[PDB]
Parts: sequence; structure tokens; C-alpha cells
Amino acid sequence: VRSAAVTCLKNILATKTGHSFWEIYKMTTDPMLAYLQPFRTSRKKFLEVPRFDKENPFEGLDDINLWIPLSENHDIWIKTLTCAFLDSGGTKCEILQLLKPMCEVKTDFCQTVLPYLIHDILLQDTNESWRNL
Amino acid sequence: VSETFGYRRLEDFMASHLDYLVLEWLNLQDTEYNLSSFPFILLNYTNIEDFYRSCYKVLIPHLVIRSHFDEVKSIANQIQEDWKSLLTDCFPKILVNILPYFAYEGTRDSGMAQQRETATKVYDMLKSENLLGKQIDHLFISNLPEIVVELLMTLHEPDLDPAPNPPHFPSHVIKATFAYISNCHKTKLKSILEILSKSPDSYQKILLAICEQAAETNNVYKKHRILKIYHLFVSLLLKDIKSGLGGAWA
Repeated sequence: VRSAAVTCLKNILATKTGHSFWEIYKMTTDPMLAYLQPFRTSRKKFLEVPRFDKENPFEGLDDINLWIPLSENHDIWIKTLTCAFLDSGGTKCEILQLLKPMCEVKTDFCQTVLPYLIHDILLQDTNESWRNL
Repeated sequence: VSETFGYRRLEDFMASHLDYLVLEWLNLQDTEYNLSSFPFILLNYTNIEDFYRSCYKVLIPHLVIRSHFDEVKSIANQIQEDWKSLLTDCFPKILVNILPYFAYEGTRDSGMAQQRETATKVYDMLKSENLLGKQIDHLFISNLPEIVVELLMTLHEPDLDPAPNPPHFPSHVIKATFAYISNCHKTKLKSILEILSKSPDSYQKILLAICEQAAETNNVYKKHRILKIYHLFVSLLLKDIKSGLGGAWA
């Protein structure tokens, strides 16, 4: 969990969104800023999060068995649902793409991040296909 | 035996001692006693190529320090992998074999002076153009926490406890090696923690690397040895609190 958190922190702070967050947040006094000093680095070129264009972005999520397996196993269910949302190309926010390794190791993180993934999916929705599904 | 000790698989318990087994096998120095003749069937690996694939990180440094570069080349072109990459991936383990012998009273006795001599010969030999000598300094600088961790893991202070894997040195030898590494640097600084402070994330890696091997093992003696290594590193870190560890002190 510690290694995954460090990797995710580095990846998020590397991107443009992380830098823009830091510009606003460095004024406030918070121990988290002191903790996150070493992981942050200054680079000429911002980190680029790859975008892959799936042939059918809906096949991964259009599975009734995926939504309701409910075999008395909540952890693997939530992990699979979060992973299926992440591996689709619908998500547009860059920092959400980098949360997969930490999601794979914590169920509470998957539960926390699922509403944000759904909101980001619906925000970029065109022609109401995602909304209907 | 592995089940009684607590290892979930035989491979883990067997590879815990793999370095010692390889060194002792090579120490026989007989024609019939070769790395190919090693009983990999004791491991679950079915064939020699699988054993090479799973243990090259351990076998290569011994061949390199013993100067059998033809042997590691043979391993490379039977394993169908980049020989350059194979030699590069094992660089810290080789460095903890050459480097520590320079900084501790060379030619003090006829016994330990030959280790210095062969280490110097090997290190000067890889400086050639055919080997890593073109970018050896870049490889040294690039991943410095790796050499630091591998040097730290050789700690062994002489009570009534098992010795670690065969390459082990006392604490003062490790400190002398760190001093030599800092001195050999281009800017020639007195403390290794200065160059270690150039990248503040390095302290994160080292403390994790000591931690990881602490959690993977369940033997009490090995845990105590890892705790001693951790104490050594933390004391060394606290010794450089005057200037701060490059903003990573908190």
C-alpha cells in the first residue's frame, strides 16, 4: 500500500493538474505539503497520461454479470467494477487514470473513487449513450 | 522443511540461500563442478534455461567477480536476452563485490590484499570500451540508492547467530566504502548523504528497500539483522541533520 501510494503521489504531482493544485495549495499551512516535498520534482515537460481509443468503449461496462455478480464477495466486485471503469476510454480527467495501482490494492479507495469515475464519465457523455447504459 | 520454517513455497526457502549455494559450488573449482552442473532440480525449475532465467541476477555477479565473462556471455546467448542489459541489471551486486575492498587498509595482510588486487583488476577491466566503461559513471550516478541498499545489506558485526549470505563486511568497512564513493565523485564531497540529498526521493527508496526485505522474511535472526542495518542507516541519516536532507527531513 505504501509503495502504491508513493507511485500514485509521484504520478499525480508530476502532471499539469498536480502542478496547478500545488500553485493554489502552497499558500495554506498543512503538514501534507511538508510530507509531499521530496516526491515533487521540477521538469521542463509535464507528464503525459496516454489516451487509448477503444473500438467499443461500452463493451466493458455493458455486462449485467459485472454489475451484479454478488457472490458474497464485495471486495473483488468493487475492484472489478472500478477497474472496468478505469480501463475504458470514457474517463477524461488525467489524475483519475493514474489511480489504478492504488485501486487494485485497497477496496476503500475503490469505493471512494467510483462516484468520481461515474461523474467524469457522465460529464463527457455525448448523445446520452453512457447515461442510458 | 520449508513448510515447517514458514515459507509458502520451496522456491522461496531455496532462493534465500541461493547466493551461498552458488558461491560454495564455484569454490570447488573443479572441471566437473560448473554452473551448468548445478542441481537446479533442487529448485522446481525443470530445465537449465528456466533456472538461468529465474536466477541470473544471482549467478552473474559471481561469474563477473571470478572473471568468467565468457560464461556470462554464454548464459546471455542461450537465454535469448540482451547481454548488455543482463550485465547492467546486476550492477549493484557486482559493485558490492569490487568497491568495499579499496577503502579498508589495502595490503595490510597477504590474505585480504588479493581480494583488493582482483577487485581492482576486474574494475579496471570493465572500464574498457567493449564493456560498460563508456557509461559506467552514468550507471553509477543514475541509481545510487541501489548500491547504497546492497552495500548496507552486507552488514555483519561479529553473537551466536547465523551469518548472512557470503559477502558480508562489518559496519566500519561499509562507512569506509561510503567515504570512498563520496571521494571518488567528480565534485569530491566529504559525505555520501550530500549527493544522496540531490534527489530527495532517494531516502524514500532506501528506507523502503530495507523495510521490504524486513517484511518478506519471518526468521527472527534475519529480522534482527535487518533491524541492525536499519539502525545503522538511520543513525547515519541523523548524523547529517545540520543541513537538512534536501527538504525530505519531515
